[PDB]
Parts: sequence; C-alpha cells; structure tokens
Amino acid sequence: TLWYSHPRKYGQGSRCCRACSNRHGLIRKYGLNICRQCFREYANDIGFKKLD
Amino acid sequence: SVHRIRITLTSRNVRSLENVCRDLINGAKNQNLRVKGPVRMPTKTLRITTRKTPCGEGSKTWDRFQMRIHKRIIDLHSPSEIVKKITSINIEPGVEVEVTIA
Amino acid sequence: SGGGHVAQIYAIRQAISKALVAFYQKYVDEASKKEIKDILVQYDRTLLVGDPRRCEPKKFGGPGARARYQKSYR
Amino acid sequence: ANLPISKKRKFVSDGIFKAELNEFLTRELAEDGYSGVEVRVTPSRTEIIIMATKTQQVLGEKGRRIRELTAMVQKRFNFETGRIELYAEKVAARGLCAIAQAESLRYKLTGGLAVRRACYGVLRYIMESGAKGCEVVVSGKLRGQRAKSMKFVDGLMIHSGDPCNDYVETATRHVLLRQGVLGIKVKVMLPYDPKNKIGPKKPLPDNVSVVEPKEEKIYETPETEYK
Amino acid sequence: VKDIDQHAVTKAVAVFLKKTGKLKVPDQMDIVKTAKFKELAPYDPDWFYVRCASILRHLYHRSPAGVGSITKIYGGRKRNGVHPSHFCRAADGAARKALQALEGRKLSSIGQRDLDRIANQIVFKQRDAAKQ
RNA sequence: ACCAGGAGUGGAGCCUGCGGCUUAAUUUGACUCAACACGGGAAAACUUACCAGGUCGAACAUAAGUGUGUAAGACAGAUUGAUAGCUCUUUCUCGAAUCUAUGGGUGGUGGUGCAUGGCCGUUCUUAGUUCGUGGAGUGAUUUGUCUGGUUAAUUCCGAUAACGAACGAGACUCAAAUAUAUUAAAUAGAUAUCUUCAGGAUUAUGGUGCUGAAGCUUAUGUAUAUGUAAGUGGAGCCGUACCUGUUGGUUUGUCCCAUUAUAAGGACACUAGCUUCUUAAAUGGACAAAUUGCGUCUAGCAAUAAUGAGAUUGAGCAAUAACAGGUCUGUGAUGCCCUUAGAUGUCCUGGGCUGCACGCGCGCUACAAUGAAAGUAUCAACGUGUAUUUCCUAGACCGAGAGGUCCGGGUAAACCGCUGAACCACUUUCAUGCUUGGGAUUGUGAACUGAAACUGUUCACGAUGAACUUGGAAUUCCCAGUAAGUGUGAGUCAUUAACUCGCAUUGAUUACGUCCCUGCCCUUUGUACACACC
Repeated sequence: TLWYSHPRKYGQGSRCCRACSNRHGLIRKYGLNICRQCFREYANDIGFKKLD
Repeated sequence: SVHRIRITLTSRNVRSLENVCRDLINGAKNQNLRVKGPVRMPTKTLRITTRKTPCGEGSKTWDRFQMRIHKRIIDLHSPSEIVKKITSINIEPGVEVEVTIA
Repeated sequence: SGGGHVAQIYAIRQAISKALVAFYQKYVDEASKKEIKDILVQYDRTLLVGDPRRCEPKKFGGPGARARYQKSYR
Repeated sequence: ANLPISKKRKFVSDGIFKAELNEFLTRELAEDGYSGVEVRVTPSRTEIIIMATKTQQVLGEKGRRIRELTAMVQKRFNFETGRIELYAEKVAARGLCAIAQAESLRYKLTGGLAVRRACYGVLRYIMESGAKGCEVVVSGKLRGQRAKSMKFVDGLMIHSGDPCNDYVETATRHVLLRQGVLGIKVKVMLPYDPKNKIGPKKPLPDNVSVVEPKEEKIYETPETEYK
Repeated sequence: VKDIDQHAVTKAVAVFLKKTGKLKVPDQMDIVKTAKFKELAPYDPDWFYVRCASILRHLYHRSPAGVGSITKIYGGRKRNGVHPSHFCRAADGAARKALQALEGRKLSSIGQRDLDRIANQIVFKQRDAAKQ
C-alpha cells in the first residue's frame, strides 16, 4: 500500500529472474528465464545438447 | 456425416519418431484408416548463445547450444467411432498426440 | 527462385544444358547425346562442374566466418 | 492446464518443469539416494517414475511420504489433483549408477578424514559392481589451511568424443565441511555392452570384434542317397 | 506484361494517362520527398504512378496488393541516418488515393483486359516501332 | 610469425572501455600476452552495490502492566517529498503477539579468490602424459616414450631393451552437395487439361467494311455513369479456334452415391495432375587395387579415372601436472570477519554512475567520380512472432512526416509473407569547386514511449554546414565462397544499437612457402641454473 512505488509494467524492472531472483543477469526473451549463470548448472534436464 | 480427423504428432527423439511408424500406422492401415503416409514437417531448431563464463574475463568467447524437435503428421479420412483405440495404444515417452473434439 | 542479381542467372546454364542431354538419352538418339557433350567439355565454363562451394558458418571475434578482429593491445 | 501457448514455448515449458522437480527431491531424498526421474505425459494421467535406492523410506506410514509427493506439485504448479501420479522405483544395480554413492560419500565423510577406510573404499565397490573405469576427486581444504586437489582414478576415462558423450555420468556435490566447504565430483565409465544392457545404448564405439572364419569342407563329397 | 523490361515502358505509360486527363494531381507534390530519408524533392510527378506496371506483375504474381505491403518493400536503395544506414518504409501517403486517378476484392478492376491490353497494344506497337 | 599482399585502424568526426580530473557521491570489479563494446554493462528511477534525505522490525524463557486499555490507526494544523497518526496540538477506536530491557538468531550486490568450492581462461592452431615386468644403477630417477623413414599427429612402419600398457590425437557429434530409386504432403507444385482473366490478325475469317463501321458529344431519367437519339465521323466491326496469360478444383481421377459436399461401392483414362521440388525418417554418399623409371620392399605428390564426387566438410568434444589467473557482487555455494530496531540490511523521495583543460583502446561516418543524387530494373536466407500478457502484423483511413484511428490475421511450412533485403545494375541530374562530397555542432516546433526526461527516449520537418582530400612512429587480421563491401534477423527491450550471435548477397590481389625475426614442441648440450634470466 503505502511506501511501495514502481508500477513495474515497463522494461526489465521488475519482471526478472524466474531462476535466481537476481535482477541483473537475466536471459528472458524466448521463454527461458534462467539467469544464465544459472544455466550451465541447469542445462539438464532441459534438452540442449551442443552440436557445433 | 464422415469425419476427416487430421492428427499432428511430434517428439524430440527421432527414434521414437521412427518407433511410431513401426507400430501405430500399420495397426490402422490394416482396417483402411487412410493414413496418407508419414507427413514429416521441418524441425524447430533453436540456438541460444551467451557468455559461458560467470565473470567472463579472458579470451572471452561464447558457448553454442542446439535443439532439434521433429514432427510427423498422421491425417485420416475416417469418423470418430474408429479412432479412440489408437489413442490408447501404443503410447510412447515424449510423443504428443493432438486430436480435436470441440 | 533464390540466387540474386548475379547468381540466379547462373543456374539457367545448368538447366539449359542438361535439358538436351535427357531428351537425347531416352527419346531421340545416342549420337545426338554424344554430339552435344564433346562440343561442351573442351573447357565447359563449369556448365556441369557444380562445385558445392557454399556460405560458411560464422565464428567469434570477427565480422566474418574466417575473420577475426584483433589488437587487444599486443 | 490448456493454454494457447506456442509449441516452441510448450516444449521449453516441459523442460523447465522437470528442471525444478529434481531440486527439492535431491534436497529431500539424498538420504534415500534419489537417482533419476522419468516423466511421461499420458492422456488423463501424468506418470512420473522416480528412480531411488532406499525405497523402504520413500513411502512412510500408510503412504505418508507417498502422499507427501503429491502434496508437493499440485500446489506448486496448481494442476489438477488426479492427473499427477508419482512413484519412486527401486533402482537396479545400485553400485552401477553410483551417483547416490557419491551422495552417500557425504554420509561417509563424517567419519573424520577417512580417505583410507572410506574414500579408498569408494573405488572398491564400483569395481566390485564392475566398472571398466571410474573417478573421484576431492577438491577443497584438507590437512590444514591451504586447499589441496587430489585425484583418484582407476580405469579408462577418455575425456573426449561421443563415447564420452555417452559413457560417463556426472555428479557434483557441495557438502558443507565443518571448516568451510567441500565440492565432490565423481565420474564413471560403464560397460555398456555385455550383461543384459537393453537400453543404456548397448553400442560399440570403435571395438571391432571379428568372428571365427569357419574353415570349410573343401572336397564336399556326394554321399547322395535318393529318398 | 511479359514483353521487354519496363525501363522505357514505365516512362511511356506515365504520360499516357497524363495525356487522357487522368493526372489527378497531388497537393503537396512540390513538397514531398517520398520518405524520411531523402534530401531533395523529385523533379516531377510522372514517376510516382509508374507502379501500375508493377501491379501488372504484383497483382499478377505477388497478391492483390495493399498499400502497406507495397511501399515498405518498394523503393529501397536507402542511405538512412548517418551513423549508420538502415531500412525504412518509404512513407506512401497520398498514393494510396491513386485509385481515384484510375477512375477478396481487387485493386484495379479495369486493368485485367480493358486497360493493360491497350498498354500491351502499345508495346505491340512498340514492337512495330522497334521493328525497323 | 613473416614474406607476397590485401583491407585497415593509430590522423579526422563521433560512440563507448577505463584512467586521470573533479564531485555530496561521481559504486565497483579486472593490468601484458589472456583488464581494456567486459561484469551481456544499449542503465531517467527501479535496479544500484553509490551519494542525500527518509523507512521497516524480527522470534526465546525470563519479566512486569493486570483487560481502569499494555496498543493500533486517520481527520484536524505543524512536519512534510507526498500526508507520515513517521511524529504531534486534539479527538473515538477494533485493544491481547502480555509489542522484554533479556537468548541471540535474522539479513546483506559488507570484507577477504592469500580461506575455498563451483565455474572459466591460459598452459593447447602444438603433440604429449603416465602405470603393473625387467635387466640400468648405492639413490635421486632413468629404460619404456627410440638412430631413421613418414605423418597434421607418441601416426605407423622398421631398429625393435616389458608388452598385453592406458588416455590423449585418431575414431565418433553436427552442417549444404548425394539414386526421390522406395512410402511421404494444409510446403511447394511440376504438369496435364478443365477452365475462366484474352490481346493478335500470330492465326482462319462467318456476319460484315465507305451504304457511315470504329471512335467522338449533348439532353435528362434512374443513383454522375449508362440508355437512346441527335451529335459525330470515314474504316472497320463482331465471333471462333492457335498463340500468351488469371482463376479454381483436379487427395482413390470421372460419373457415381452415403453425405450439405471428398473416397470406394459403378465403370473408364483403366490413372480424366503426379510427386520432380521443399521436407527425411532412411539407406546411399572419392566407397582410396585411383594410373603413375616404388622410394630403407614399407605412404613411388602428381593433378590425371570419376564426371552429385577430384575432402559434401567447418566446428564441438579435448590430457598431465598445474598457476596464489578470473570471480564471496550469479546464487538461500560458502568458511572466517562485519552488522542487526540507530541497517550495510529494507522499502520511499531524490541525485549520481552519463559529470571534463587529459591520456588512451575497441569500432562505426566520411575524406567523393568505380560517386552524390532521382527513378528504374527487380533478389536472399537463419529466423521471427499474444494468454493470463498486449507480440507479429495485414487491410482500408487520416497526417509533410512522425504517427493516429478502424476492421483483421497469426500461438504459427499455414497469417505477417512466396518475408517479393541492401549494395549493384539503368537513363539522368551534378563539373571536382572542403563541392549538391562529407552532417559534427544548434535553434525550433512536430512526434511518441513510458506515472515521469533535462550532456538527451528516440523519431520527423524545414533551417545550421565545422573538422577532415588516404592519416606520424607504429601496428591488425587473413589463403576461398575466404578476405572485404553491403545488408537482414537475433540478444539485451516500455521506448534506446553505431556493439554482440549467426544469416544472406556481392565477390579479389596474392601464398600454395620459409625458420630470419617475436614464436613455439620433447635430441645432444654446458651451468653458480633454485620462487627456473623478471
């Protein structure tokens, strides 16, 4: 209610980090939301074998 | 009167995508379900690249990652009274059947 | 389709060359197939040398495939 | 439930789904030795086959731990109560999967720096369960202040190629040391062919086996009766 | 129409409707720069409605073609804003009212055999003109 | 790493990396190679860790009011940035978690990468590591791992002094060339013909042709077109088929039928559209006795044999011992230390990270005649796109524009879209004149995104035209669909790309080596070499 600003619906803030709650390091715009320093540990089991 | 139920099938593993033409389509063409053969689709490849390294300081290249999921479509010129049993058998891990009702 | 303002005109040559070679194989005459080949193959201007030279995947550190921008203070 | 979601976003939402189920299950069933999950999304029911070792405690009183499993995700993902069925299956060849063996090393390293009786015995049973190659390392502080990295190899670890894209099985374990920290990384190399091996892959990467040439009766006399 | 390329033919047709009173002159025609990239106004107006010859191939092969699908892909050789160049929409405006200059749905209903065959008779006459 | 070169940058403009400067604070990490368009770092605030004002409360037994209100909230005027009953002049109030001084735990983008883990980079465009048997030797450790041949290769041969050693490299993983020869289409359709959209006389003309045809105007009805006459004018008119073109279906074709209409059932071509193509799901695929005065019989370059194919062919994966490399600010990985109602935490209001006499690096904008202009011709592809959040867009409409409105499509080989991309190519306009080249600067309104813009949100219009004509010493990358030009998409996104990840088009000179120089890989080799010439 009081003392809670930021109508978040524009930009990054605050639609951030469905994997680590770390707002600065997100990769989002496919549907991943993995906070890609939390991707190499979390690459399996979500597909994504390397091929070249 | 007669229905044309066109059913998409997809999976990631091509071997299961090769498994389904071994068992499903011949259990229906034995009784004239009008499969019209394996309707393979182009796949949906996706490549994501980023910094592979937390604190990526040095020779600062990237890591590539790939994904391939392939589709193969089975349409049939047969009504609804025949096609409920093929939805029960055979079922495979990671295959997706989509039959429209309403 | 495809090609461009140069390379699309190229593929006419392979089409117009082999159009005679298959109509002469199965429909007209063996020596008619033979008389259209020996005139070509003297130097042939790659009318049938379909080199599969294609665009190569790109790499990192460059603006091109086999390029790399550099001088990180040598 | 049913969404108008794109199929490429349908497929990745499946991958992010199973990326969370293993999290608390490693957090909870590390003592029972959880290894694996197989998920199939069937019509009218979603079947999830969890692979765990100590199956006599994954159940609880009148299915107390069983109904604990269904209590997890039907409020986490808020899906329909009735489609979700979870079952923890006893793994076959517990010394062969060995990822729970790495997990129990945390339960083995609480004996006060027993590299001889326990960590040297880690490499015993995986050879007693018959691997051609295996690996453990210890990376962290041992015997004092400065950290020391020691290797424990026994076998044939190739580090490269599609057999190494298929034969190995990774396991990274951060166990909290009394002083500060310990990371544990184990690797295994498995005999994919011989025993039953219906679905590891049962391949052969390069090993060309050549059969007996079957020497022949070169004369081949008639001895012909006319029946 | 499937005769010789309309480098000269598009010059020809732009005067022919200009001869028959169907000019239908624009209002800011000395002001317009046909896009937010250009730095000089054009010399005249006849080059504007030359794209009836395009829709003799674009209604023929592409589609019954709207205004937005036309002008964005139309007229691109563009050097945009200086650091660095991009690609833009060419900013049609008043040429979406060029159907009044000609008088599931179709854009020009008279250019099927009534209007375009006369232009095809012109290139057939230009075949006789270029015959010597 | 050169040479033979090429394009460059280092000059100019500008944008950012960072120092320096300064500031309330201009948060900060990282110093060769391997910090320097990196922490995806393209930040108004948020992020943010920075600075300046504020702000929350969080355990426990103890314990003492008693429930004669321990509290908790607003008006009111101060305080405010707003209302913050945060405070409070003054008012009623659900009052009970008994709101405790006390255990202490909680939290942190606090400290430390000289506490580590994990991860990554280099050591790695090379060719090396290391174990069970022995004979070397008092031991260190050597032998194995070679004198040679050859290899990208510790790659094999052969000497052969463990071999049966084991990895590494090979090998396997991916990517368009490859018989549709086999089943395969809401991709695409080849086609075939049905057609319809029909010029021409390319055709044959039948009616017709100077008799007024074709064409031309006026009048008004109908709601201006058309009708007609007059007007009008002096050769053509109208119809067919051939030619060349829209369209619609040709799915087991036609006519059947059930059906509202597909199929067969009924017959015919007996195929009145089939699978070339895109798509593979597969085997195929230079699959190498490939011919060659055989080299230490062993791997005689030879291009040459094929005729999709003289590798279709590029990355990914990468050891051993390690280094005080990188990070505790990726993290509810985390030791230790720091703090805890007066917070570093946390949420609000702000600023700032963008501040500028200065150093620098990474790139784009040009320095114009292989052009700047105008049009015209007319070409891709990876991809891309909205369900619980407003994406992709088309279609009409308005507007110098920017953009605005209306009806749509598309959760997607399906709609955007067959995305009908730029540079080129084609007539011109310019006369080389810091010039119409080059667009920094700076006003101005016009936009628009977002609650909100001001070394800036970007975009419009019409003004403004600097610097700079090839860039000192220097120094970058690179041998084919490559360099390089020239673009699109993706990524960060409400709006902001000049970078970043691949896509695609256009398409060179020159090398087809050498061991000088900076390099690097282990064989003999002197040494005082050691923390290894720093």
